Amino acid sequence: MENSARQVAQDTRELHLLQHIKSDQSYIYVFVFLYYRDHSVRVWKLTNPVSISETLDYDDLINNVNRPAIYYREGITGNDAGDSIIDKAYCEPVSFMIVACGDVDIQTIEVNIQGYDEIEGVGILDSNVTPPYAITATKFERKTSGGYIFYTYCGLFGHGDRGHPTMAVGVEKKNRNAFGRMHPMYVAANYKRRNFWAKKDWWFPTEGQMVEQFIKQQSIPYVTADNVMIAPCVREIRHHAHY
Amino acid sequence: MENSARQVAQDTRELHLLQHIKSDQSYIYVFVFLYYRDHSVRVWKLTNPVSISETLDYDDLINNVNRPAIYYREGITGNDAGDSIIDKAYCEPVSFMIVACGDVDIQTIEVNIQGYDEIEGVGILDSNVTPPYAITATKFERKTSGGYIFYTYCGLFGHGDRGHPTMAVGVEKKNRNAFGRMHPMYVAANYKRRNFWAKKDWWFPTEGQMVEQFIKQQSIPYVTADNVMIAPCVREIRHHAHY
Amino acid sequence: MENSARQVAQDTRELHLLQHIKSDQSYIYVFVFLYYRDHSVRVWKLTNPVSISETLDYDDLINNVNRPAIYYREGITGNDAGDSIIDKAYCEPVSFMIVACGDVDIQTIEVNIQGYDEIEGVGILDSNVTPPYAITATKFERKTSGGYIFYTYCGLFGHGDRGHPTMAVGVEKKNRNAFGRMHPMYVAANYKRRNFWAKKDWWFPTEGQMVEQFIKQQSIPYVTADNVMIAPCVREIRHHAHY
Ligand SMILES: Nc1nc2c(ncn2[C@@H]2O[C@H](COP(=O)(O)OP(=O)(O)OP(=O)(O)O)[C@@H](O)[C@H]2O)c(=O)[nH]1
Ligand SMILES: Nc1nc2c(ncn2[C@@H]2O[C@H](COP(=O)(O)OP(=O)(O)OP(=O)(O)O)[C@@H](O)[C@H]2O)c(=O)[nH]1
Ligand SMILES: Nc1nc2c(ncn2[C@@H]2O[C@H](COP(=O)(O)OP(=O)(O)OP(=O)(O)O)[C@@H](O)[C@H]2O)c(=O)[nH]1
Ligand SMILES: [Mg+2]
Ligand SMILES: [Mg+2]
Ligand SMILES: [Mg+2]
Repeated sequence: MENSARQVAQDTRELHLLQHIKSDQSYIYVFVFLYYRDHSVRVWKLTNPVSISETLDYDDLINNVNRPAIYYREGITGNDAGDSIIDKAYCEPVSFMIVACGDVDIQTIEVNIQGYDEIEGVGILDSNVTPPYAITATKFERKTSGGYIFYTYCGLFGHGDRGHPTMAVGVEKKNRNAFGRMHPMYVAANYKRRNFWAKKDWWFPTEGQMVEQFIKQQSIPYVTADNVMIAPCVREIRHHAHY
Repeated sequence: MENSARQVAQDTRELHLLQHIKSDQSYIYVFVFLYYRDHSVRVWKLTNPVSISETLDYDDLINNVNRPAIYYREGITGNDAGDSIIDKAYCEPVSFMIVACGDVDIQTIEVNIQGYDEIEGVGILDSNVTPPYAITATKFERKTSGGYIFYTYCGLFGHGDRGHPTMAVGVEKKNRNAFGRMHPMYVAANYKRRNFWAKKDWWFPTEGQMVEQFIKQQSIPYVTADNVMIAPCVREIRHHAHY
Repeated sequence: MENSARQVAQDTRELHLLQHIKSDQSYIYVFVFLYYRDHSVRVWKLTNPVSISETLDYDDLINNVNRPAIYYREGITGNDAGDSIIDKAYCEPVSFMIVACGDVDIQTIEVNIQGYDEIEGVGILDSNVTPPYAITATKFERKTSGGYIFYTYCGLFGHGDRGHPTMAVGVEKKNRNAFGRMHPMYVAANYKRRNFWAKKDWWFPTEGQMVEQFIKQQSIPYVTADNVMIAPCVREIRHHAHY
């Protein structure tokens, strides 16, 4: 029964699943999960065939389901410039998790969290494009699920400037060989796909409900707050030893 | 009178119009028309000097003139996860037409319509960047108006997953020769123009009113519901036979 | 005291500030200031490590703090197609200033202001990608503040088509040598940063308040309405004569 052609069709499907990761036919993904004090989750999907580059602005990072604005916004724009009796908005996120999956090269990831104005450092002419805390690759945890590999990074936004967050996120698809996905003979085909797809969001009342209704349904790699991995698992198939 | 310099000035204008298509000085365009049950039309202009790449998200595809939301949105996010007494929103589009015009290379077009979550296939790790139905080039109809050529593709969204649509659209400007518009000596000049222009929309109470007030006024190639071509026409001018 | 190591640490900081402009580690910026009849200012930050490309649509250019819409919008979409008793919205901007700063190559800037439909010229097939008024480089004023250089361009929107404005803005970082920032060995690293950062806006009740709470606080080069330069100043340091 193990060598039945029907089983080999199943083997084909599973070899396809693992090889599809490395193939040019798959997308890379970064999912940004935002956890609020009401226990709800806002989720952003960032995705591209070869290159993810996105800003999540303040309005993308606050809870837009359990929600004049300028009175508060002016106070997070300039020091002591507010006219609000509310010091910190309830709907600012408590914590985040970044899940990088598909064929990401984690060594190329950047997660650059700033305050409301997006300006690193003391003034715009002194801002660095890559502050040290944006070089997050080595702080991701490498998770495995069978032959699948994904990466997680989680943290707290806090009660300071980054409690009114903006975030720039970018990552490249891993290229294990030398022909660049932006080499002149390829560039125009990938440039045509620079916005496949624009950032997309959803909201869920709790993490447990999101796991059942979205994480499992879309087979998105994930780790819950209690540190349980929720991910599809494709066991490795190979006819010969691997180094 | 036919060889009067004034007539030759007119000839210059019309030769200019046809040659401007192929020139680097013109834009390419994809117009996405969305037709609603109330007979109104929402229109997106997608445009670039050399490379169009855009996502139209759900909120871009529903009727935003003849209009809590999460009760419904949750039900199109996950299976059986809704809390809405409304099964299908009235403002979801009935049908679409894609008009590709200017110097598009129709062979490079992709029109990838997904459901609300934008995720092709059974799970994110198995999604294909190019599902077969996105390779729409050969399904466009080639329309001519004098020396102008444009392409149309129309269809129905339906009452299933794509009745809650998202769409990725991309196309390149035709290059009849070998120097790429993203070749190293050109790339930075076109990259600077990657967002010339961001997607732009309008709305019109009926197709007939849109034809008079917008299609004709902007000289946009178009085909009405009764299959009438509305397009400028520049008759070909040449001093010698053409193969 | 002038050669104390503490003073040399200060010299290092100031040499760093000037050299950081030319370094790949800094961003380029275009700030778009929009001045309304109520004396308030809406401000857009456009920024990238190497290449700025942005559209500011109509809704980005009107005053969104001191604020059915289609009755008016239809009248700026098509000629005589409106159904509004209001001929011109109060919240359309009176004037603009463009500040280009950081290591911009001003020779690569374009500021292309159109009316509401974004369509240059008489029809879409005749639109030019670069109308003459978009080639604004030589109309910028070159301002200096010590070793810092920045560029300003200001003007009026008016009471015609451009009184309902849209704008495309793009500029490249100056490259004083031959290795392109989009050369094949660099392109993928900068493409990953194409949306670092998406356009970001703020609003301020008056120019004077914005100067104290934002221009000074972020050390953004600026010129007030009375023609006063507000900018950080780093005096030049060099051990030898300069041509
Ligand atoms: N968690 C919390 N902090 C509050 C509350 N009310 C006031 N605060 C204070 O506001 C402070 C904001 O400044 P920080 O000390 O930087 O707080 P933080 O970002 O959590 O701390 P760091 O880890 O040092 O960055 C917090 O430390 C709290 O002490 C509250 O209701 N909850
Ligand atoms: N057109 C229409 N369909 C309705 C209505 N109410 C319920 N439905 C049903 O809802 C169904 C949704 O599933 P499908 O069978 O996939 O409909 P569809 O997308 O138009 O059909 P396909 O062409 O096969 O994709 C439709 O087929 C209708 O039978 C209605 O008011 N109008
Ligand atoms: N400034 C101003 N103009 C008004 C007002 N009411 C009507 N208008 C007129 O509306 C006209 C709009 O057309 P234009 O002549 O092109 O005005 P403009 O854009 O300022 O002038 P140009 O510099 O020639 O482009 C203005 O010239 C005014 O004469 C008003 O309250 N204020
Ligand atoms: Mg903190
Ligand atoms: Mg259907
Ligand atoms: Mg005018």
